[PDB]
Amino acid sequence: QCRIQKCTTDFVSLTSHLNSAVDGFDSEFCKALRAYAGCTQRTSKACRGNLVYHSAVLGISDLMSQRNCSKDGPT
Amino acid sequence: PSYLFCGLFGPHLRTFKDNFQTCKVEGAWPLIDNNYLSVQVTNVPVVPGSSATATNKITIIFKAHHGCTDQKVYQAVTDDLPAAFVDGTTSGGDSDAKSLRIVEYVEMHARYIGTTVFVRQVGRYLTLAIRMPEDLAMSYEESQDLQLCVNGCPLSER
Amino acid sequence: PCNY
Amino acid sequence: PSYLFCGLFGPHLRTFKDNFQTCKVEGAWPLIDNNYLSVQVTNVPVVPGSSATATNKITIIFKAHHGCTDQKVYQAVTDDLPAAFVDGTTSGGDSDAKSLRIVEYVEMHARYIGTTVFVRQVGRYLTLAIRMPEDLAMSYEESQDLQLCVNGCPLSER
Amino acid sequence: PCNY
Amino acid sequence: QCRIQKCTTDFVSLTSHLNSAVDGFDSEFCKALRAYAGCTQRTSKACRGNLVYHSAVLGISDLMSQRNCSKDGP
Amino acid sequence: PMMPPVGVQASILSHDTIRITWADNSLPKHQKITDSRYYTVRWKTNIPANTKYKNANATTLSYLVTGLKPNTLYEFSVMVTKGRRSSTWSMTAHGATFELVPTSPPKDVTVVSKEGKPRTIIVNWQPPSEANGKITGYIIYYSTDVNAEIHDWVIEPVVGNRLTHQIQELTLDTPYYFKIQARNSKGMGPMSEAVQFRTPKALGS
Amino acid sequence: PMMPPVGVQASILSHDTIRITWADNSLPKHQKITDSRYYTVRWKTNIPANTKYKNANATTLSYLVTGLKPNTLYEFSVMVTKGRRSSTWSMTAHGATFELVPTSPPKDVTVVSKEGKPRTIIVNWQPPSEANGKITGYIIYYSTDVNAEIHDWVIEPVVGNRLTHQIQELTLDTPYYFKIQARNSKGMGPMSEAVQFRTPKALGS
Amino acid sequence: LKARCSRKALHVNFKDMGWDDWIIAPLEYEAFHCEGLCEFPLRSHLEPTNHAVIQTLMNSMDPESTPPTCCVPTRLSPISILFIDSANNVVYKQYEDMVVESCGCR
Amino acid sequence: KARCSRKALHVNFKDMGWDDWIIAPLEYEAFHCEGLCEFPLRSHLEPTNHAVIQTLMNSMDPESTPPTCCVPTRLSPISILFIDSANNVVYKQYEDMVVESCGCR
Ligand SMILES: *[C@@H]1O[C@H](CO)[C@@H](O)[C@H](O)[C@H]1NC(C)=O
Ligand SMILES: *[C@@H]1O[C@H](CO)[C@@H](O)[C@H](O)[C@H]1NC(C)=O
Ligand SMILES: *[C@@H]1O[C@H](CO)[C@@H](O)[C@H](O)[C@H]1NC(C)=O
Repeated sequence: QCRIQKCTTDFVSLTSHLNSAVDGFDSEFCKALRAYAGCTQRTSKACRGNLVYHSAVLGISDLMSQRNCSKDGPT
Repeated sequence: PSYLFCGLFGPHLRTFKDNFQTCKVEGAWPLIDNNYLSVQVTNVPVVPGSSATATNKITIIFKAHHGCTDQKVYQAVTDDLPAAFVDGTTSGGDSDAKSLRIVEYVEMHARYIGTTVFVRQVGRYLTLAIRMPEDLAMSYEESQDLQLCVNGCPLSER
Repeated sequence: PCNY
Repeated sequence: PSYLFCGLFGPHLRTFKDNFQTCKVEGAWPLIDNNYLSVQVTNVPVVPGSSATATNKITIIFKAHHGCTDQKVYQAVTDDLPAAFVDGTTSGGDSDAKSLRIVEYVEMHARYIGTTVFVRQVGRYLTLAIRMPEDLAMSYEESQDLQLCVNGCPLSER
Repeated sequence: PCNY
Repeated sequence: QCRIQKCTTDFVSLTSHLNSAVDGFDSEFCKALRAYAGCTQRTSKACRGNLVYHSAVLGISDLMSQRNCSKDGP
Repeated sequence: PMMPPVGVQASILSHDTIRITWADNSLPKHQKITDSRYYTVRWKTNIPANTKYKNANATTLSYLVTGLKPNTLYEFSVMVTKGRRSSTWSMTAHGATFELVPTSPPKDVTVVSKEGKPRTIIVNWQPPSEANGKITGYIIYYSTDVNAEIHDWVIEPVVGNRLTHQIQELTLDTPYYFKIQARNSKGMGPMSEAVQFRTPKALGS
Repeated sequence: PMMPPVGVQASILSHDTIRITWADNSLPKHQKITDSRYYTVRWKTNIPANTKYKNANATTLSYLVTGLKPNTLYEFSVMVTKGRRSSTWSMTAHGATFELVPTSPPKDVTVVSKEGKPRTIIVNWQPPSEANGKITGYIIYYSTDVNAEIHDWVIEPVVGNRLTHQIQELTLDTPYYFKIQARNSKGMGPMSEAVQFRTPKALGS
Repeated sequence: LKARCSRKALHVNFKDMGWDDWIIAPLEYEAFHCEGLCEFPLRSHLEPTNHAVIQTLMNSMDPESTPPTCCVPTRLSPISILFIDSANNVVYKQYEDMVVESCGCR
Repeated sequence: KARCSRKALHVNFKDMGWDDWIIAPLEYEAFHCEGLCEFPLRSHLEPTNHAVIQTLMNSMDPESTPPTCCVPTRLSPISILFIDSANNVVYKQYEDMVVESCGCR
């Protein structure tokens, strides 16, 4: 079924501690973002019409643009 | 301004009054027949003798609106969804006049009457979505009493 | 001007 | 810790389980009969032969709690609401021991069992409000099955 | 200490 | 009946234009608070047990203390 | 004005008697009274509600207080007077009387049929108004015979901190008679007058 | 590479014919072709969906395009070739053909009984697929006689921007026959083949 | 300046978000949003819960003991969305809680 | 910089002087909600569709709309024993007195 909540939970679990005052914030954040993008992509069909899913996809893409995360890279 | 929506799909009808109906309405039937627009559909039984029907033709008449558009007719049929009016034009009136236009769903933007018409082919049949301003959607003469989008289907067709 |  | 409340007034009963009942319960009846506390009331028909009854006596037994209080008994009757236990004391145990006290409603604060008991006279009759911790309110032996505050009144009394 |  | 909402509506109507950064906030506020206190007192009996009423009474009293609005006044 | 008396002390003698003693600082050593001064002793307890102070004049520096309630906490204070001069009431001293055997019976004896168990009765009561000490138990006596001698009645001993008791295995549609007595560290109080309760019968469906 | 042709112009001659003319800047004064160059003219319209361009080679700087649809907007562009050398397609020019009388009948003629009014019929139709111009009206012919000559049929003229019409005062439980024809500024199109509709009868309650 | 809790405009353009690849209609709608101060006393139309009544009181008496209540949607209405579903079919569905109808302090 | 959470909030009716009409309880734990509502909202914050869209828009352009707000999404009653206008002892469930869950709305 639609499993966007798992993707989001993973992303929140992985990044909740991150604080921009520490050195590797942006790299760890971009890694988590790429993983979040990948997880959401793999449940795209089941989630069609779920605003949580569509908002995740767009918000992820926008955050990756804002934080300058390469679309390809480590997770 | 507030908007009223009408839909026909695989047939099933969603009226401007948000009543959902399953209608047979075999042959040619008016969805809209008002002062600004004519929307005419042809429905065919899915198999012979079936009460379940689906859309094989959509005709839209954008009536002449002085200073905005000359009369334009759009027609789509199963396996023929053009991105132009029957005269090969993609816009109403002059080259400068963009109050009425078609873009490839194929969409018709009749800005002059705040009206949008979306047409697509889902499998062997056609679907239709209409967004129209309430005052314009309800602007019709007494004799224009058969309009599936306004009053739904006759009881005998449901 | 034509716009609704 | 969560609190359970019991009430008796003009009789009408509100149980620890929030069921509201109108009970006759004429004579002496236990409201509470548990490991820590005894609450006993006397109800009298408002007029002879009436099923409507009201409270003329409230007895509270604060059972001995080693190191906190010796056994204390409070008793109020119509036209006699003292601010002391039957032995003339206003606190349990020693002079330093304030785990059990009475203040003038007359109120009993049994801090040691997180219990409060409010008593007042409304007209010719007595009212009662009890606030007790859930685990203590439900801490009683199998034979202590008649407790108006826990199970409400017998069906025949309603 | 006596307090619940 | 409990008519606390009438008292509150009046107070809010009367103070809706007040902007804390404008020069006469406290004097108009106190007059308003005093009227709010009076209105809430006139429906007190009907409102016992009504959390909106009891909160209003206490909130008003506290504000009048915070802002040093005299008990009596215009 | 006049200095109030000091060192007020309550000596417990019995269940109804307490001796009060005090010192007067205005007085010479051995508390020798060499003038027309007299003392006033005042006392009360908190039971029943709204009692007033009892008073007594004393010619010397002691007073025996009698007719007190058993197992009761009393407050005592002293003042001195000399014609026109009068002191304030001293610091209060307290004294609790000794216990006495209960002198009144349990009250409001109520007998009911247990719900769903008609061969079981519930006996409910109120303490004696004259408990005269901590109630350590009650005794419930019951019989089917109203004229049976007391020693022939069924005995049901019970704890003193409870006011409800259940009696099982009784005969249906039968009159029973109940008497209760309280007990304390001093002994048995009087018995309540017998209460009658007829057990229910069956309602065939 | 080679310079594309310029000044592409569409001269409307009829409902199916348009003459295309263009200039070649690479050419000398008076546009005289003195080499082995040839031109390619391409054209299409947007009706029906997904049409492909039609092409034609031209020996000179003009080309007559025939067999076009009436009242249709076409696009035209020109390119030049010289053995190995070939230019890109020029800027496009447009041209709309003249109207022609409709050449096909109204379609999907559907006749229904009006709800609650069984002596009223509703005639619904679709435009001719070959309207060949702006439809200015329709004519509905009806009869109770299937063999009556056309001039004996009841005539019901109707506006061209509507596809539904109501006919009142008809006889119940009676077969009726309907034919429709479209009209434009050029005249009358053909009539649709008669459609039969038997009016309803009464259902006595 | 610091306005009190109010309903404000919020225009949602699904085409700008790229969602027109699955949404057919509408491609935009007015969602509104809530914003502004929740101050003692809460006006009746802010329709507070008992909890919000108490919290607003406590924040008024001691802004350090509790934060103020928050201006949020208290009534919302759906919009009907025509979209292409996971089976690639046209579906019309009411999306609940899409349009703010009233704001209040919670 | 804490994220939306349920936090302690102790209500003391006696400190407020309401013990002239409230009999019991004289205090209770009401809790309160506080903290950031950030994209992406975890499932347990239970956003409405509207909150989902608003959080998204505020993430993409904080000028277009403020973030959603941390507020009680589930509350529970407490039973209050009190004296009413007619000097009747009343026991009543006061609805929505205790925050059970917080979320972004
Ligand atoms: C991303 O790049 C832009 C442009 O250089 C810069 O302004 C911004 O601060 C960068 N942000 C991050 C998180 O790297
Ligand atoms: C004590 O003596 C005074 C003065 O003679 C007198 O008025 C008072 O009544 C006496 N008290 C008692 C208890 O007799
Ligand atoms: C035009 O000429 C070229 C070269 O001879 C030829 O390949 C092409 O097919 C011709 N086009 C038409 C429409 O005949």
